[PDB]
Amino acid sequence: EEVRQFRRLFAQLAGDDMEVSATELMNILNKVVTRHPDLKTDGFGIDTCRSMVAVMDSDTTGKLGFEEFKYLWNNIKRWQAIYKQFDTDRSGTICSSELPGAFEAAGFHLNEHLYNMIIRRYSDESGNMDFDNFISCLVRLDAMFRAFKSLDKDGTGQIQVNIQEWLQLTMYS
Amino acid sequence: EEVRQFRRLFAQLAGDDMEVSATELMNILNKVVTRHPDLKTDGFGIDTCRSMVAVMDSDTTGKLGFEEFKYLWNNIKRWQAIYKQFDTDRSGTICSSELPGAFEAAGFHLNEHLYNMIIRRYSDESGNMDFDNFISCLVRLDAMFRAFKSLDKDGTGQIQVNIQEWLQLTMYS
Ligand SMILES: O=C(O)/C(=C/c1ccc(I)cc1)SS/C(=C/c1ccc(I)cc1)C(=O)O
Ligand SMILES: O=C(O)/C(=C/c1ccc(I)cc1)SS/C(=C\c1ccc(I)cc1)C(=O)O
Ligand SMILES: [Ca+2]
Ligand SMILES: [Ca+2]
Ligand SMILES: [Ca+2]
Ligand SMILES: [Ca+2]
Ligand SMILES: [Ca+2]
Ligand SMILES: [Ca+2]
Ligand SMILES: [Ca+2]
Ligand SMILES: [Ca+2]
Repeated sequence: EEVRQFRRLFAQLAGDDMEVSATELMNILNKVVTRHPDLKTDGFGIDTCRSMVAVMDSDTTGKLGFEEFKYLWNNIKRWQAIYKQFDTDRSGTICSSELPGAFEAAGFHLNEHLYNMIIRRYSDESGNMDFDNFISCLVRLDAMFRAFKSLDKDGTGQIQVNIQEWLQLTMYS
Repeated sequence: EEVRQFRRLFAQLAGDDMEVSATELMNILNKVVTRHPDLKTDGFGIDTCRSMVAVMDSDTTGKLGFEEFKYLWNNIKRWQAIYKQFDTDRSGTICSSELPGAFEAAGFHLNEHLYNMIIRRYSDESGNMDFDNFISCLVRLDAMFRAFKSLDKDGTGQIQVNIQEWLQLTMYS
């Protein structure tokens, strides 16, 4: 069922050029969250979807091919389940005290200073983070760890970069 | 006149906490672009303004104090004038061929590969970049150069970043 069902829905979503644009990604994400009222959102905005695309676009076509889209989609599916699980008060949002458990359940063990920066950038003035912000934060975070690890194969904890490389890493995102 | 007029408008914009939030920034940027029918925009969205705020927030308060905001606002003023100057067909947008001249007029000399990457990430399927996307790109680009330079203390053209610093620089942005 599900290998074939997935190919069907990628093909219908990707349309005539067989790749998923940021706009196509935006539309499907907004259509789907509408069927989960336990995921509170103000919507996936175009800018957030361009960022999710850029970060997942390994082969630099500007768009998401089948394998890139499948990796993204499978993460979103794991992460949405984690979001529901760690929303222990059923507010439909992840507050400051729920967040470390949720991120830790996604494989990230960050220090306090980083959680504080993330809360400033992505959560509201209550320290509450809604679903599109949470997804957007995790797609980026997972991509940044992966980028760094690709440049640090021997686990030195350091990478060395020139300006061209730096700009590629920080602006194609 | 203009040192005092500026302090007046910061104070009125920043309001009760004396710092400019992403929402306050959004609102002023949208109010001002409305008076320039030569700038085409779909609007400054909340997520883009949170990003501009994070990238300019040197002291990590979550908001833009007087000096941070003055730096941002003075760049926006120079950059809007450049946008108008390099929109040679008055489309209200900067296309692929207008873009290198515009960025070069802002002090960034990038190679072809980097201009292509910027177009993929910030310009639409036509290769057109509207005003909020242009500002947003420049704020981030200027911040990423500045961040490189702060880390290249020996003037070698290379930086060493550890994982902690990488995650801070990429996630609080
Ligand atoms: O638990 C799951 O299986 C899913 C959870 C989920 C929840 C929110 C988002 I945004 C994306 C995925 S995705 S399964 C699914 C596939 C599907 C995708 C697009 C369309 I149009 C119809 C069905 C759906 O719920 O619609
Ligand atoms: O060069 C100019 O005159 C202006 C440049 C400008 C600044 C920001 C944007 I967005 C678009 C254009 S208009 S903003 C301004 C003063 C001003 C500030 C807030 C408001 I509301 C109206 C005017 C000034 O440049 O002195
Ligand atoms: Ca498509
Ligand atoms: Ca691709
Ligand atoms: Ca909650
Ligand atoms: Ca949101
Ligand atoms: Ca304020
Ligand atoms: Ca600040
Ligand atoms: Ca133009
Ligand atoms: Ca725009």
